[PDB]
Amino acid sequence: DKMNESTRSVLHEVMEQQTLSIAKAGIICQLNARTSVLAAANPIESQWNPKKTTIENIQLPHTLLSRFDLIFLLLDPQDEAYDRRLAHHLVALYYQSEEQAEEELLDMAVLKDYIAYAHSTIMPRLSEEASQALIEAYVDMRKIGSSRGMVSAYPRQLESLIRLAEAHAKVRLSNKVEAIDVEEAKRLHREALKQSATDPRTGIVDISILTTGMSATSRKR
Amino acid sequence: RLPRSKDAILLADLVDSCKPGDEIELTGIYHNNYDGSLNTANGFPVFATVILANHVAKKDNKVAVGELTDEDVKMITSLSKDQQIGEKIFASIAPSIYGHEDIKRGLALALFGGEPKNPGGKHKVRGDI
Repeated sequence: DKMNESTRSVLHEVMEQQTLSIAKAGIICQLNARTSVLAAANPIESQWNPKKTTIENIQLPHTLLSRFDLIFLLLDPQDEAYDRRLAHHLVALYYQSEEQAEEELLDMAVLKDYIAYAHSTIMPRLSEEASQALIEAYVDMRKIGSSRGMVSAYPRQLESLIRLAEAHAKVRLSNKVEAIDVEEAKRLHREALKQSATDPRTGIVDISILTTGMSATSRKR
Repeated sequence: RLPRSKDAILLADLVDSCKPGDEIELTGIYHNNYDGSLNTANGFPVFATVILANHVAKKDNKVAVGELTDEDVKMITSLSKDQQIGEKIFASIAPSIYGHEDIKRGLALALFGGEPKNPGGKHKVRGDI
């Protein structure tokens, strides 16, 4: 959250263009950066503020937040059941022993090998049902905008769903992306928007990602 | 990109022909000599170079009073005889701009300028407009 403005601008350049231009000391070149950005952002104050949405709490621009495919909230519920389960899990972590360590390292090794192999050989491509499902998903999530005359989606959401569906097809080594992948992509994407783009007064609203200051805030003026 | 540069040597009357910041136009002999410091810096038999100057002009001072000829003075002083010289000079400022005759007039008066003075040798007043 607290990277300075120059870092914000160059990261915007990297995330949008997948390149980093430098004109520093007579060097003039455009370095490649096809990097997958994984981010961790804190609230500006010490605690999360449920009276405010993510962009107003963390004070990052929409020009960066709209480049992210998925945004997730990591705050914990205040439920005593959640606290008790978390405490039992942490006690189990304290009692972690050599057998659990070997099991975890076996899982880690096979996970690394699986990801590397999937990178090395799998290249998903669109099926006809995938194309129909993606078009249907974008049109359906745009049909929500019939209410209130609002915009409920934008085409980069569709491209995000394409990326997520291809990733899911690569997870199961299909090499052809189809409706099972597209529905999982829709589910996870909708859950991410539900977590991140929820105005407290009205729930999920897509304009929170497009611009700061949702309608319930902007209608003060 | 970073700009390249060369050293030049001015001798005799060519000194004070230019100052830092001057967009000069330099004629000279491109001369080279052995330099041990450059040799050790590059690790090769590299010879330093310098321009032995022979003429220094300036690309902004394309004309100067020290270069005006008698014919230039004669045709200038013939032009001043014309009663339309004020209008000719005003029309001659930025001729590719239509109108703005008051602007051209004011710019002509500033371009020519007033006379500086110091009455009593103790009280300066500017001549520039």
